[PDB]
Amino acid sequence: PVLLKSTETGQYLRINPDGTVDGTRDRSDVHIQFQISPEGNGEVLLKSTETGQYLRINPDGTVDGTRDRSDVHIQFQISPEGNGEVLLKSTETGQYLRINPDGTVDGTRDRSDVHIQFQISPEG
Ligand SMILES: [Cl-]
Ligand SMILES: [Cl-]
Repeated sequence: PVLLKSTETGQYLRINPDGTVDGTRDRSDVHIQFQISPEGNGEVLLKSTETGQYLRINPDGTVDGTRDRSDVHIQFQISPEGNGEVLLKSTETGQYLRINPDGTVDGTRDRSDVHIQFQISPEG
């Protein structure tokens, strides 16, 4: 599995079993572990290792988890930003995943937002 960490706030993305999505600095939470899987030839899905939920960015900017494999809002593109940083963009809405300093997670189209930079690291 990999971890998805906001460079700016040092918080890790987490999908909770209740479907909500937030950020935590608790490195010991098993819920911060993800699998990145191919979707077709150009995209990826971001899936919770422990719960099996996929990350979704909804049209309204909210971010949650779903097990509906048919949902068009679970497909992402990972774009290198440098250095070693990436952005995570939902293909359907053009929104980038953001972890806010208060721990909430949402989407934004503002490419210059500092809170949309991630680093992907192997867990262990
Ligand atoms: Cl929960
Ligand atoms: Cl905030």
